[PDB]
Amino acid sequence: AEQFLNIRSGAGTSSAKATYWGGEIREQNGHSLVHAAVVTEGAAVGSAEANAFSVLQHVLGAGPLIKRGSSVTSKLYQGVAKATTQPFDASAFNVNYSDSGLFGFYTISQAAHAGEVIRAAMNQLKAAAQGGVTEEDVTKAKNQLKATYLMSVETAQGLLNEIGSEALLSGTHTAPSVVAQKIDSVTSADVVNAAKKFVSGKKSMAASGDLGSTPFLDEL
Amino acid sequence: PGAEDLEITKLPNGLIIASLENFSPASRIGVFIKAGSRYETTANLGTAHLLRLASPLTTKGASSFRITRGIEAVGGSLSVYSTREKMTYCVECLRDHVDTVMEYLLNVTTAPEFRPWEVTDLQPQLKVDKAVAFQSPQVGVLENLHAAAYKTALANPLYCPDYRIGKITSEQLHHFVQNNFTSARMALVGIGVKHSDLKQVAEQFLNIRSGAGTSSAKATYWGGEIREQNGHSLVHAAVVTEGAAVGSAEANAFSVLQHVLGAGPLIKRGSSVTSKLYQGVAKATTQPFDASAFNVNYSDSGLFGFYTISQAAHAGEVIRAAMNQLKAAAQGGVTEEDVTKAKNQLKATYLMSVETAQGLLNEIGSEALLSGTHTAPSVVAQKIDSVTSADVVNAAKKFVSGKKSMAASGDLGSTPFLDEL
Amino acid sequence: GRLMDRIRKWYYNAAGFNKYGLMRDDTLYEDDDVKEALKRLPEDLYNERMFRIKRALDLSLKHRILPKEQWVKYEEDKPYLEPYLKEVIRERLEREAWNKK
Amino acid sequence: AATYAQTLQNIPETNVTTLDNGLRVASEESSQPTCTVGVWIGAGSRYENEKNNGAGYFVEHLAFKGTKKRPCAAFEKEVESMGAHFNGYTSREQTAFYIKALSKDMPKVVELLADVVQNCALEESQIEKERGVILQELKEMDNDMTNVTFDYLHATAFQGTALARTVEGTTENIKHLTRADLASYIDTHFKAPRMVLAAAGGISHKELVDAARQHFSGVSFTYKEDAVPILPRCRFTGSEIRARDDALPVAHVALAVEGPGWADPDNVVLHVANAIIGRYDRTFGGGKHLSSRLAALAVEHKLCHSFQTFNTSYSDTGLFGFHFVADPLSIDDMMFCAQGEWMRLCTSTTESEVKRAKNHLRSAMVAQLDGTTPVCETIGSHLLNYGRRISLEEWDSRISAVDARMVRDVCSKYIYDKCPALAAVGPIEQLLDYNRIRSGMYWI
Repeated sequence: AEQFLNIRSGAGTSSAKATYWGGEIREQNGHSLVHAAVVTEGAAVGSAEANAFSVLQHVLGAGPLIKRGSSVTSKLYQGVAKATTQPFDASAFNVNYSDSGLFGFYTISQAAHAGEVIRAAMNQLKAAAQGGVTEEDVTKAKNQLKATYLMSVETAQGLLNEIGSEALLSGTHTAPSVVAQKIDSVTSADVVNAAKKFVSGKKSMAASGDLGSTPFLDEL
Repeated sequence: PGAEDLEITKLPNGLIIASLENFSPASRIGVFIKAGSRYETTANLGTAHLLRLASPLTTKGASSFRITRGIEAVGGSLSVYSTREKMTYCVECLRDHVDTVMEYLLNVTTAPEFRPWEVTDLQPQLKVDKAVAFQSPQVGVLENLHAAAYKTALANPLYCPDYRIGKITSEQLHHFVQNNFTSARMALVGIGVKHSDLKQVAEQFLNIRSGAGTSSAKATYWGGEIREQNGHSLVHAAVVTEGAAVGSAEANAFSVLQHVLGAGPLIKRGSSVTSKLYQGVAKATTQPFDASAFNVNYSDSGLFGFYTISQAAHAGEVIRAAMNQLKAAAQGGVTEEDVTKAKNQLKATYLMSVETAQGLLNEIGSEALLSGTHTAPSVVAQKIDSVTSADVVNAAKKFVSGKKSMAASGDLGSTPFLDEL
Repeated sequence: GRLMDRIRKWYYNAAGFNKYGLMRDDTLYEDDDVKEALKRLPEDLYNERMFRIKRALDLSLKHRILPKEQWVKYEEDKPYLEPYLKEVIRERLEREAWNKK
Repeated sequence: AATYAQTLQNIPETNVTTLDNGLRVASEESSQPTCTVGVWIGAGSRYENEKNNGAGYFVEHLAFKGTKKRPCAAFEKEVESMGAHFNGYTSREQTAFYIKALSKDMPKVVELLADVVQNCALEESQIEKERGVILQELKEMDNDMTNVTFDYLHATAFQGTALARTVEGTTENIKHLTRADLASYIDTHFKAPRMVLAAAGGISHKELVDAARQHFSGVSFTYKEDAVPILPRCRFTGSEIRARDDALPVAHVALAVEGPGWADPDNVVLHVANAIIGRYDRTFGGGKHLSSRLAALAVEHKLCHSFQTFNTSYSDTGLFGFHFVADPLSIDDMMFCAQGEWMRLCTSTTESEVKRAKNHLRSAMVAQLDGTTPVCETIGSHLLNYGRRISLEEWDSRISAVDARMVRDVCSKYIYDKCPALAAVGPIEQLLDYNRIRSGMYWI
């Protein structure tokens, strides 16, 4: 590193502060499958308010753990299942950026049952923004997150990526037990609150498929 | 000699006929219909567009061949013009060749065969006809505008979307024709002919009869903004709001607020002083540009606002300036005279619009279709000047108050977002 | 007459292209008209005619035929192309005559 | 009901009366409430010399930036506020400034026209602005292949003469023309004997002819003032100019022979001929069934994006040819088929073709009188060029006179074995050799 690297010192260009628009882009393309993503400002990288969503994420359900299985530990999935009839998928979307972040759900559904799916996906986010979170749901999620995190580092790629990201956006390596203490130290409230920040904030949606029966952000 | 009338019979089935002899050495017949992208569904998008190009395909009576060689044999023409809600199949020709050029007009609009192959061979053409059109950015922002300003019917593009090129069926066509080209939605206008004949024709031959078929879905209003970053040194912007409807009482108000803000230069390479919008924007920017009053009147809705072509850098100052100049007019910033000057420019423009055999036939038509009557030229005059200095200032308000929906395409880098105006 | 209506069935069996599973229209020499015609056939009818021929060719190369059971029967033979072919010819005769005018 | 035969007569005749200063007044009175009137000056780039090339255009630009009797703001304001449309132009042999207004303002309009031609302000400050403006238009027009092509056509067709000049002029001339030359140009060319006040719409020849008398003042003393100067003839030269840029998307090719000039009756036949070959572009719906053979092949072989026949006429000369736009790799077949058709004209035209060509030309001529402006344009030009006005009834006779045999003899006369002028722009590598093209000028 030392006796070899040359482009030197400085911060050079400074990324422009990320503003928030809150608009909705729609793409009519004919696909039998409508994809939709309705989100709102999430938490920034580092923001203690992040450990909250990460959990609210796993509480709403984020990415099946049983091959070809239904996710019961997934409220979002489970709720949407009651609402629609035909095949689909819906999950908790979470992005953590330097000075910002995104959070919400994402639904793949048949073009016809897009309305009922995205709607159901919503109520199921509001119903959770209103103490609809068991002290246990927070308990189950807290593990799934600790688990997922840990398995992510079995991959030489995953490990190197962890060690890296930190040494870059910080300059330190947060021990594995510290991140644990940080994750479970999330109140049943923090979660329900995160859920609120969603229902309250200005949403910005994005959908691409035969949007014919898909709803507009101002209809949710 | 030569001069008088404009008959307008209204046959059994609800079909209309609007004749006017003006002894021009040439006739110009046309079939106006209530059709268009407005009746399209996610399911058959673009089917309207194609139908427009499909005019020359074989009909039950005339072959793709005879239709062209036939109309050409007599120095005649044939074309289809259409909005999102109206379609017009008109043909021109010397007087003595009306009956001849008619056979095809009749055939093309009532008796199409839409043969699979002919159709399939044609379809790739949408790829082209559409590419020549999009050459003018002017048409790019307008397609997207209607999209962001609506949720249906009118929000539908005038040019078949890309994915649907080649996926339209001979069915989709027929059905679209069976459902929308029905006697009560059609009018057989026509200049340079005697009403008696145009009538005789319409009767014994027009066999598609009565109906209303598909009903256009009520046009909701979205109020969204679509932006297209494309690198162009020129940014086009159109910020509008719900406007007036066809014939709306409120209508003419905007038409005038339009001419008060300025709408389309009258002096070659000249500055428009009688154009507040132009003049105001001129003070705000430095480099070349253009800005005007945008006005659309649709069956159950309408659009209204400004449109600005400016350099990418001076896009901010241009669109902003274009705004204040709309607000400052929404607040009694309209002289009793500005209303006076506009009232004329509108009367003038209207009148000159009908010197063109195409323009006249389009006037006589539009009425005989969305009404069934011909509003005398002095009636429309009395209607236009009977617009108060207030009506205008109010229209201006409805804009500043309503929910806007913008549409811009160019190097939008320095262009502002609807929520920044 | 109902006479050569006995003859045709004969000649039909005489020619014996059914022994290959070919329809009558499958054997037409592909002149210009026939060519346009085939281009108008519906995707399916065309693929069916395609396989039918490729089958007959593989037979001719092998020097065999279809077992009696599979032979096309005089009255079950589908004249799928003739309708189109007649049109192609009509259109042409039209154009042809018109260009002399 | 009333036939074409008659509608051609019930058309109001065109009144023409000259004034003591040479100026001519003419008009076709109609029922129309609205109308158009303007002055069609017999001045152009042809009249410009090599040092003042472009004045007539620099002038066309200052004609609306105010007069002496009323500066810019006022002038513009005054026009807009009455809903009148003031426009105009300037070609090689013809400039024109006309106004579109309500038949009412007819006389206040004439005053305006007059004030523009006779008293153009020519504000020293407005000139420095129109300079950068023209310079801009030159750079924008430089990207319009069709133009860059016809100018190049002329540039070589009439090489070494006046007609070989662009209407906009050189870059140096734009950068240096003086308040003087501009002034001079106007005083030298915008004169009554060389002007025509044409009116079309709901107007009374009388009222009109009077307004002229009133504002088209100033009487000529010497004889040199009422002398319509004859122009030194422009020599045609079979040659070619090839502007190659393989970086352009499509190529442009324009080929032509020398034309007779306004006067010659043949121009009629020539047009009938051009109607037989017609024109085409990728959006013609007739496609492969179009009557024009060249358009047909153009479709059958995808020869060109578009093509057009043209019969540009001039006082004492003209250009007769065609222009097509095509992909780099079909230039050759296209030109080949095109020339072929020309040869097909001098040798085997059928009555069938002419019969149709005539009907197209008839509808074509009628189509040029679809409004007050177009009718006014025809009057303004007819007088100026033909020495009076030619009614649609007259034309139609001259057109019904043409038969195949006539077309062949006329085309042979002007096309067969002539050495043409050629202008090629773009990725023109495939089109080649003047020699080869020259040999395409003969044998069926």
